[PDB]
Amino acid sequence: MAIYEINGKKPRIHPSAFVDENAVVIGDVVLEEKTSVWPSAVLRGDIEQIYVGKYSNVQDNVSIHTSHGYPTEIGEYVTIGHNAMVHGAKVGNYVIIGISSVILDGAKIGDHVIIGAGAVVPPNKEIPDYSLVLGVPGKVVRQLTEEEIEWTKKNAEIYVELAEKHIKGRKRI
Amino acid sequence: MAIYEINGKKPRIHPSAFVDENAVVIGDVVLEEKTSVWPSAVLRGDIEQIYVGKYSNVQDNVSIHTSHGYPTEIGEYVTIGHNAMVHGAKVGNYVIIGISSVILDGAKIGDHVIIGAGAVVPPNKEIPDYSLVLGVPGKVVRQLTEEEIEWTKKNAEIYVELAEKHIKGRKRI
Amino acid sequence: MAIYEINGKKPRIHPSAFVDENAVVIGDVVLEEKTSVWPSAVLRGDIEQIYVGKYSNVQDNVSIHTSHGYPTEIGEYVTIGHNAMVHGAKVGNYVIIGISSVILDGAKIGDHVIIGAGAVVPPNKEIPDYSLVLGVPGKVVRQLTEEEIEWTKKNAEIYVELAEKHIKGRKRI
Ligand SMILES: [Ca+2]
Ligand SMILES: [Zn+2]
Ligand SMILES: [Zn+2]
Ligand SMILES: [Zn+2]
Repeated sequence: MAIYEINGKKPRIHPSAFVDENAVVIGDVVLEEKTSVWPSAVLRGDIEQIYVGKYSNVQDNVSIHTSHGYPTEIGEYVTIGHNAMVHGAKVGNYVIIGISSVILDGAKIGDHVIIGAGAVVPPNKEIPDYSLVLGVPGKVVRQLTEEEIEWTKKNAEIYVELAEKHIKGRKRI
Repeated sequence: MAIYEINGKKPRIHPSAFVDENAVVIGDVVLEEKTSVWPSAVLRGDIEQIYVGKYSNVQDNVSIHTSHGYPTEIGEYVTIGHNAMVHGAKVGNYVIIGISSVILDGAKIGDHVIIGAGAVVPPNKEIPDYSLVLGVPGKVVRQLTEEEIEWTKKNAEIYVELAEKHIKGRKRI
Repeated sequence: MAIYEINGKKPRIHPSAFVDENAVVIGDVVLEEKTSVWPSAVLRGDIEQIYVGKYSNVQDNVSIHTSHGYPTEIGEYVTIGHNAMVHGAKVGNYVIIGISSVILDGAKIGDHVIIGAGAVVPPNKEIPDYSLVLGVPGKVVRQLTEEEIEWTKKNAEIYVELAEKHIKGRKRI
């Protein structure tokens, strides 16, 4: 992909990870196995680290950043929806970050959680496992259903396949 | 522009269409006559197709995508505002997709419609012709005025001219 | 960076300004001293001018544009948050444009002002100095505190340092 290293920090990207050449990864950024960074996404690891767990995907026009003392940590089987923005937050496993939504500094998102599209999780907000978050400021509206809890993973699995699909069949023309 | 083809699918772009080299078009994507894809926009046609009708424009940092069974179809004289995101939705003719707004899967937008900036049209939401949509979840608040109905087209026409302006006078330095 | 000139108009960029090669600057755009345009940001100066004052930063996946008669003017010590969008608005000094927020045409933002993340300042909206704006449509909710008024500047100063950090230690790999 389009990768840079800043000063001492250099990105650590597992070989099976997919990173679109139109995406931008800078500095201290960790990308685990079968992860994916899509077209025009930006992972700027120029102060605290940006860690992305396995089977996790960062969609298009998404931006990920941090603040002094607030690094961004993403768990496994996590989806970061198109045009979303995560700034110095901690996200657990099996989580869907809605499209064009915003997760702010100090935020702690639990596992098996869905954040609604366009939602804004306030700074230092703690979201319990199995929660559906909506609104601005975003808030827990109810617990996930079995079908949504199943989706919290399938969506990530779908992207693992997509990533592989681009690694092998993508071709510039 | 920055165009890729994935597996069997290759983008079909009318000669008069404008596609910024900083934009990204992937796979099964159709771009009709005098259409325009602007800087940093992303049209990822890696599962269902992304179809864009005539005199339609996809502005900067915009992302367009789909889901299995939910392809994205854009009509004519349609504006997709800066930083907006359209995912597997059907949009009619003469429509203004507001800036940083979101249109979700299964959504059916009628003709001569304006979607407010930052608005979020829920999944499978059907928006009647001549409607002004606002909020999150977005909802019809009132019918378009004659002046807005005139704007639903002029805005697209303005971009057709802009596109031509870049095709002829744009120059990298 | 990735800079283009359109027709007669060519970007005027102070030597100390930082412009990521993944960012896009087009046409009539002015970037003052120690300013910064970050990864994937877009400053399209293809109708009215886009002016950016000193110590100001335009973060990732941000889009800045204008409309006929409505040029975009950004003051000094101004932060334009990740994924935000400014369209033909006038912004004063010491202002924080929240993440994924939207500032529309005709808007007049005063000095020492903070716009909440995901907020949408309506067209022609005038925001008084020292205000905290929230919601959609965005509105003044209360006046800034001394700590926030101090932050209105520190945040910009932090980026001036960051910019310098990339200019000297950034390296593609
Ligand atoms: Ca972008
Ligand atoms: Zn930041
Ligand atoms: Zn998607
Ligand atoms: Zn525009």
